[PDB]
Amino acid sequence: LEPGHAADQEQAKLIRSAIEHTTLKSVTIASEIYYDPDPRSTVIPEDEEIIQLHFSLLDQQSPWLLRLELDRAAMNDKDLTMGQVGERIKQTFKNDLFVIWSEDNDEKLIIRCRVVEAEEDHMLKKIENTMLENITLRGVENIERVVMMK
Amino acid sequence: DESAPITAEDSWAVISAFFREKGLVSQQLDSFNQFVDYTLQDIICEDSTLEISFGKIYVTKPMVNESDGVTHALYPQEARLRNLTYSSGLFVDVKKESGKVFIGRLPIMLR
Amino acid sequence: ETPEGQACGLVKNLSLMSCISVGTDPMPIITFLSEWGMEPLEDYVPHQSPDATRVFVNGVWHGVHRNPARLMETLRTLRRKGDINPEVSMIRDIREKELKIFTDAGRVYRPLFIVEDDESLGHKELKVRKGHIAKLMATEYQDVEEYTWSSLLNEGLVEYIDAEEEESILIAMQPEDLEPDVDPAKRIRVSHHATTFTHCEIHPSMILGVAASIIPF
Amino acid sequence: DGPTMREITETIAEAKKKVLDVTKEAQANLLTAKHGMTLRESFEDNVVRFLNEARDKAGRLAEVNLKDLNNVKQMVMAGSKGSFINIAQMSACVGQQSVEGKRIAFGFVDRTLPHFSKDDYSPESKGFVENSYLRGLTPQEFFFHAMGGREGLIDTAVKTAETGYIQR
Amino acid sequence: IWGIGCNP
Amino acid sequence: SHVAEIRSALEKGISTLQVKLYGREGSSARTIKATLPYIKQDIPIVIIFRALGIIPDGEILEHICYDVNDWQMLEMLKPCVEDGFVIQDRETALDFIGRRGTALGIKKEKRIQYAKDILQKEFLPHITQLEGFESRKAFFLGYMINRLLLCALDRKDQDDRDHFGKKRLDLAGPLLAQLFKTLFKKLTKDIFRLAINAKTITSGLKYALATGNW
Amino acid sequence: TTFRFCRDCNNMLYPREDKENNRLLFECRTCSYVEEAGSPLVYRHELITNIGETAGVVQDIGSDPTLPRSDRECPKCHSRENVFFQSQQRRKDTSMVLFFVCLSCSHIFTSDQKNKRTQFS
Ligand SMILES: [Zn+2]
Ligand SMILES: [Zn+2]
Repeated sequence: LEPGHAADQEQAKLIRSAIEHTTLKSVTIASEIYYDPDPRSTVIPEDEEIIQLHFSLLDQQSPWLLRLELDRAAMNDKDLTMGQVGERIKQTFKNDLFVIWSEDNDEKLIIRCRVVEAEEDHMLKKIENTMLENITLRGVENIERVVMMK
Repeated sequence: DESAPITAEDSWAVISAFFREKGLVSQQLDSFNQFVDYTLQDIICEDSTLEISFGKIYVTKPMVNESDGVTHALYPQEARLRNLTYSSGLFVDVKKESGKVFIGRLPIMLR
Repeated sequence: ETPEGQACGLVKNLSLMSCISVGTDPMPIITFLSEWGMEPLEDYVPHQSPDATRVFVNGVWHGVHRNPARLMETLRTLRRKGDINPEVSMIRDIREKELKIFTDAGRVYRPLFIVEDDESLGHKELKVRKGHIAKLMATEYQDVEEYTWSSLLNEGLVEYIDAEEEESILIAMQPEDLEPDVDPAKRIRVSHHATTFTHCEIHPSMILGVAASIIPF
Repeated sequence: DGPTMREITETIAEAKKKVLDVTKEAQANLLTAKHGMTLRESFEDNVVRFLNEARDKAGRLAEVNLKDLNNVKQMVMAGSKGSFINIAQMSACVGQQSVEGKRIAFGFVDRTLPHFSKDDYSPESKGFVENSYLRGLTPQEFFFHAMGGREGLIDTAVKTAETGYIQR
Repeated sequence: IWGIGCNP
Repeated sequence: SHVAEIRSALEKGISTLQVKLYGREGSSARTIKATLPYIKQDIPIVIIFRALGIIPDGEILEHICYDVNDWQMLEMLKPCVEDGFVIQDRETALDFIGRRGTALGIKKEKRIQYAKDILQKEFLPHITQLEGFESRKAFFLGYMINRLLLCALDRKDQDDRDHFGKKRLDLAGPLLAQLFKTLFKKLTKDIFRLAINAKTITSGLKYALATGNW
Repeated sequence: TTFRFCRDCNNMLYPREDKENNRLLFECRTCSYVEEAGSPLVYRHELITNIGETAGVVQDIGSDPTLPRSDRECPKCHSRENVFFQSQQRRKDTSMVLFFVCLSCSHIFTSDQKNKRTQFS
């Protein structure tokens, strides 16, 4: 660690999280696909609060919903917020995935996404997989685990 | 008593019983005895053919052929010293001398 | 006992009391199994009979059975009597819902003391008792009925166990572990005990092959 | 003289208690994992350190009791053969057997031998040898000590000649 | 034969 | 990612079978295909059931997944169902197999016939080699799939190849039976041409024992 | 999480959608059979899973000699006759928690004090 720190165990902790590679797979409890046709207006009671909101109207989009549920414990342990994870998914599919998420002071951690006839859930179970396996949230590409020592 | 739990000492009587019955090389004896008594016949029923059909097999006790000669029984000591094979002959009742036929010699495992 | 160089752990030696299955025709058993409630596999509707035990012989799934407990009782009794060949391995894996039988050659097994309650008495005891030992000691002494190793098998006293069946039993090391200060010079032992023992070792020194049987201590 | 014996026996009984207390802990689901280690991994780690430091301090207890006229201790002091470890296995405690760097594996389904119940991670079960060569091993400790035994033999047999080949 | 990170 | 293997032998009384999970976790459509002897493709397990006369998705999954409530295993199978979707009956299933063991000149009749023969005699022969025993093999192959899956779903350990319960030590007897069988197969071969050569047997039995050569 | 089959074919049903009413149907692809969905959940993948943790809890669990037995009071009938086992998942990532089975009553309980389950597996 940079000369002049090295004793600061918490700065070590930070550097650890910045280096250790973590994907969505590392932080996700479960993934589900729902038919949830009214944008708008969810079927999931628990998500009405998060749908509230927006709240916008700023100035589409299938009935199928991919919904991930993230573990707060593994989130903290990797210095990850909702906005960080959210913004990371978002700038992977940029304008062809609609993505929102429950907030950091929200009780459950929840990401919702829709592809912006058929097919199509799957194409979507693929997106699901492209998500868990291949998005990098924090850290460096080969670095699987990082232990601190003194 | 009778009856009457066993002490650890008593193990060895059980063990002597085991070895008195089986000795030290029973997996050799047993395996080969199985082969001769049942497996050998089994192989010969798993054929015929066509009609020629093989029936019952007999295995003779160990014999040497020849010189000579002059087929006579063979004891292990003699087989060992004289560089022979301790074998017995095989014979099969066949369907259309009298009335088996000699098909070869089987090396016999001792005891 | 194993050679020191290349052959290490590849050449092995059998321990003093192991033997090797020689093979027995499985058909009487398969036959018995159906008499005893083994529903054939052309009957098995799983969604409709889920708690059923899968019954396997020599690797064949012959069918399914709704109360294996009773079947296993009888199967055990039959082998302990000599009606099934003692050489035959029979394993019930309860949690796994599988009952597996082996009648083929080349399975390596060893004998152990059977343990039952008793009766009686009672707690659980070995089925060998001093009266059996006497008959052995007295058939030994002569050199009257022969009381031989075979008598012990036939009277359900001792039983052959292969590595597979060994998966489903609990074995006491000393017969003394089947009952209810410490001398400083003794080595420390750990029991628990136990109350659930099905078998007991004849003598632990029996895990050794021929060579090592010669080393003192 | 044990004295020393009483103390060594008690030293081990102590480590069986720290290992028991960590089992109860981890079975309640109270043990916390560290970072980048499983529960089970970090459980094993604690158990192996307790067991090792018990062995260690039991061997130390024996070496202090050896007196100047003690012949083994004289070889040692002179430097002519052998070591702490030697004295310690002989007089105190053989200690933990290990194949592939872990404690004895469940080669039977969830047990190391059929004399144990399933899911038993006690020292006895996984090959801590408690007894010294002096007191002699129990059959279980005997077998596990053979397991550890073989692992070393195999590795000796793999250099002869893996090394006569490097040197060339 | 001694302990983990010593001998087998 | 995983294989379930049987080397089915006969008493008597050879032919290995492999059930393969074409997968790797975090790969799309993990299908299961089986390797049958003589067929030059792995066959989607669903086509095999349909070859054995088990036709509806419902009954095939029944043979494999014995708990109705196990949606997890069930879901590992959808790609298998989609994998054999083009084949909707026993004749089609047989041709599909048949074509993969048969040169392009060969007539439909005989194609099918080839696949029936393979399934009767070459597939799971330790169960049977005869005539109308298709329910037994279907359930057995279902059983293997179950076992493949319970492993892929981290519910059982992969099998331990060093478990002694699953070894066999061959001895004087069985060793001599394999020679004797071969050596009786000459002479028995031969004679299709007094006038029995007794030396066929004596020599080979003695050769193998003199040199240690099996 | 639950599977439906054709009434006629006993083949798998696949999710279609009624567009202009916005509801979920399952159709057969072997005939023209259709039905409404009993639930919008089409699919679910559990990265961190409990299923199979208690596999093997069968009527005859107690006549199993290889299983450890204890004294913990059954939280239902208060009987002190149980067997217990650790978790039957075969993951590295598992806890070391104990599952008990009440031999008098069949009830499954845990030593897990951070317990967020109700029913098991
Ligand atoms: Zn339909
Ligand atoms: Zn209860």
